[PDB]
Amino acid sequence: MNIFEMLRIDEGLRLKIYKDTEGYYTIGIGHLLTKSPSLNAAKSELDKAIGRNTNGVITKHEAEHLFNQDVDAAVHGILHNAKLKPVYDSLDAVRRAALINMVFQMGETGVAGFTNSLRMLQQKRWDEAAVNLAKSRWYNQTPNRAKRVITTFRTGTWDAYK
Amino acid sequence: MNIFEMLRIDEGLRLKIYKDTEGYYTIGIGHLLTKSPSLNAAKSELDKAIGRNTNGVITKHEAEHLFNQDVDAAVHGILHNAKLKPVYDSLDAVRRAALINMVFQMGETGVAGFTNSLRMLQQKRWDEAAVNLAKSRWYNQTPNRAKRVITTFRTGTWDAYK
Amino acid sequence: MNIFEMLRIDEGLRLKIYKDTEGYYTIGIGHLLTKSPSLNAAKSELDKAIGRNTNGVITKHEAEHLFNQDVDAAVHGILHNAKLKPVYDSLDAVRRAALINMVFQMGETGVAGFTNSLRMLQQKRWDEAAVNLAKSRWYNQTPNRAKRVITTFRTGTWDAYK
Ligand SMILES: [Cu+2]
Repeated sequence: MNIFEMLRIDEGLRLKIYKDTEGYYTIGIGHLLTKSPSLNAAKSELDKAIGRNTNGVITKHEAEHLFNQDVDAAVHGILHNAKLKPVYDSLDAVRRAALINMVFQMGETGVAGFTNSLRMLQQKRWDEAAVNLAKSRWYNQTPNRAKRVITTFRTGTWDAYK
Repeated sequence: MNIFEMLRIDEGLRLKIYKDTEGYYTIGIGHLLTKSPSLNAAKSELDKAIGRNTNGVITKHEAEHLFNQDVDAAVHGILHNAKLKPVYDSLDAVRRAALINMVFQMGETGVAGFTNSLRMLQQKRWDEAAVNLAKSRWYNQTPNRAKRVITTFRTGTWDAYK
Repeated sequence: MNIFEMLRIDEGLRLKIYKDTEGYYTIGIGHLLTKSPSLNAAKSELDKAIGRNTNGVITKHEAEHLFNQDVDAAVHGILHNAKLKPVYDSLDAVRRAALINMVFQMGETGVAGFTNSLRMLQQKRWDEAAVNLAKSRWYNQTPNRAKRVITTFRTGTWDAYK
């Protein structure tokens, strides 16, 4: 198990352009294409990223192309963030994946807003962080895409994934 | 062994644009580019599929790009075909590959024309189907690309491939 | 171990356009883009090779795209060269990688200029070749990118790589 399979399971794979939980055009493994209402704009953006006329359809491999890039961006955002780097430094390989998972889903700024939880994670207070993270809007709007992630912060194992 | 390696062996790999058994421009693993006599048209079509100026030459990976797509198309054609779906449902994992193999080579309509053989396969009559499939024009025009496939319908093993 | 990992170690991976040991724009695993002083020209050349607007940045996979092509070109250059083919024929699997390595780095013409060493390699004179190859400008300008390669010609093992 690793961050890729972890997100593969949490996000899932969709090989054709679709609207997300906010009506935003998305594809592959949770990759946002545009906030524009235009499907042609979504197709235009996908074509530039992939490098060919896709007409809104891609392969499992091209989904991994956008996937590796997105994961790297999430990790990069964590390393150059003052509020996230100390937390990332302190964590173990497994809980580090859970952090990247949240940033992948919400972005670095959004995750850096969990003042309490980030403090509790830094201080190995696993249960307090889990309880606090359940209270979030993040959990309310997406309880399924989040349930496993919080359990991972609690246990430090991959048991919620297999 | 699987459908990919099965077709990899039956079709073979060609990394530059070539004419097939009917004079049609083809590339990679039996991928038809165009029925047009124009090589520039074949190059034009390849460029659109791959996503770059190839000038008639591709890599082993880009051949797999067209390969996965073609295999998926063959499977899709079988699942949404009334004459093929019952046959596919009834067959075992190995003989299911042989069916996809024929559709890959001939298309769903062409394979659905083997009324007798499809009936015999549905009724586990392995030898009767093999005998009938040897009588076909499919076997006459391409005895080599077909010999293994028929043997697989007969035995239900991968022995003709290794 | 193989030629790919051998070059992966000797060349290294760089995912953004950079200047080489002569000021030439390069990317991935030692792939030369252009001798032009223009970065836009380097970007223009990269875009044509990869097949998308990269703006000077590529993925590990796209670096492997250029990598496989470059390795194949080096091997092809050896097989169709009168001065290199006899040497390649005579060598063992491991020392054959070392030859491809030099051609990858210098080109077929540049490697075919080592009259003495090529003769000594053809005659299994391992130590004489190593001594001669250390005297070269190739070793002086790039002692690190060369040290392992010469040691491989000497020993016939992968010990300098791991
Ligand atoms: Cu690829």
